[PDB]
Amino acid sequence: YKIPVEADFLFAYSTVPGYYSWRSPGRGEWFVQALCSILEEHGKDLEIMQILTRVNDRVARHFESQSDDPHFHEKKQIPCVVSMLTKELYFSQ
Amino acid sequence: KIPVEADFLFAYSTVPGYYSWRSPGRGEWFVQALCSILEEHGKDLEIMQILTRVNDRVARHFESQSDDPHFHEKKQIPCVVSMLTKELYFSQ
Amino acid sequence: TYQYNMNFEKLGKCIIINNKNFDKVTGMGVRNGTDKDAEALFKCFRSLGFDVIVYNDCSCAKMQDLLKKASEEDHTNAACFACILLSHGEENVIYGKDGVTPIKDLTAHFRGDRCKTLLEKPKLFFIQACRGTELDDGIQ
Amino acid sequence: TYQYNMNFEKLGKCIIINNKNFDKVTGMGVRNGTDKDAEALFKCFRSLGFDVIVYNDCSCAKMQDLLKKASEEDHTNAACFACILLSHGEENVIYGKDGVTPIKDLTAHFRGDRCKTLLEKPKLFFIQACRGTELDDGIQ
Repeated sequence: YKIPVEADFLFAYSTVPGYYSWRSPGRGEWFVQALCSILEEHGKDLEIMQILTRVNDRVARHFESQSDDPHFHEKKQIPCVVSMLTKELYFSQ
Repeated sequence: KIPVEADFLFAYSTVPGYYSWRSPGRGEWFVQALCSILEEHGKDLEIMQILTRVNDRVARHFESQSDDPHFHEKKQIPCVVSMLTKELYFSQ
Repeated sequence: TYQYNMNFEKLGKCIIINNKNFDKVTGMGVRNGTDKDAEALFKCFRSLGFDVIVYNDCSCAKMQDLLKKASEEDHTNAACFACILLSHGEENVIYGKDGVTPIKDLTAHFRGDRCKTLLEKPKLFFIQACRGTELDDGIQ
Repeated sequence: TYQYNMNFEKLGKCIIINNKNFDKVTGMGVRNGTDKDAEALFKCFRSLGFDVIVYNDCSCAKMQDLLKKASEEDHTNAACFACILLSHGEENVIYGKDGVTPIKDLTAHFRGDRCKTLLEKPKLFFIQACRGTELDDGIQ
């Protein structure tokens, strides 16, 4: 009744491989803002993938970079969830 | 404006760096499990629930047999990479 | 609000690449059982509603061409797109019958900027392949 | 039956690594805003039930050591484990104050065979770092 040594990990990355990760001037990282905002609203009632999927959408939609350098102007980001989980994860009940 | 990399999902039969197994005579473990779950639940569970059940079925139900100790009694875990922005049900 | 819109004429296309036999040049053995896998997957995916097509023993150029072409179709009346790859693989690459091609190259055709009629729609890739030669010994 | 068992004396430990300042020889600048992020994350995760600990400006040896040590504690009465990394990064690696260490080497300490008291329990890693140079230009 063996378990794989790599099982039951989940990696929630702020951005996909090869890509930049953004922060809005003054405040902090886009992925963090979103994560905190969804966890505050739903961390105790949604499954971890629902939460992170909502985080994916929030980062994808709500945010877009501004900059006086055209090379960095109006860019976008998408986070990336890697799941090796074997069950659903709720933080409660 | 939408990110060009958004709304992809990759369901890999195994994690990076690892081998992927097939039982003698009856095809790949990940495929067996994926088909078995989709046939039972493909129309009532979200894609991540499905693939998570696939992860569990591969992790538990299967274990290799072999006369070479180096290949004997091994295990596998699949790996889901999601850039999805919504929940995906195959219906309605 | 939280789910992908499935109200489209078609669920979408599912391409299955079923690579069984490999050129001796590559050093890879026949993948027995893969026709049985492809058949079972064809049924499940058809059953979900995908317009499934199965391509067998594709070269690297064939695999790239298939996905490029699929990316160039009009998916306006499709909810989503799926591709299933059955083959030998190593990390980040998959075998055609004649060698290896990067998985990212096959998927890049569907990126937002390059396949506008799947914008905001799920693009699913199911990938059955080795990804290197580590063996999970398990525990307990 | 389909969810992870949460009936444990505690939710578990949440380690936060908040790297803001870097040795000049690394070529990396100060990460402004990261204190605000670490604070907000510490509150969310405390609110969920985690025992949160926040480390700040860690060297590479420190990050490895504290995760190794965490992995060697007794998690028998914890449901899960979480680690949140806030730092600069490049593909597959994360910065300490004095250089770069492979993400996989940090997480490996928690593998099944090496951290038995987290077997069958979720090991969560939230990773906020650059992962290369590319910019998504967007579309539509």
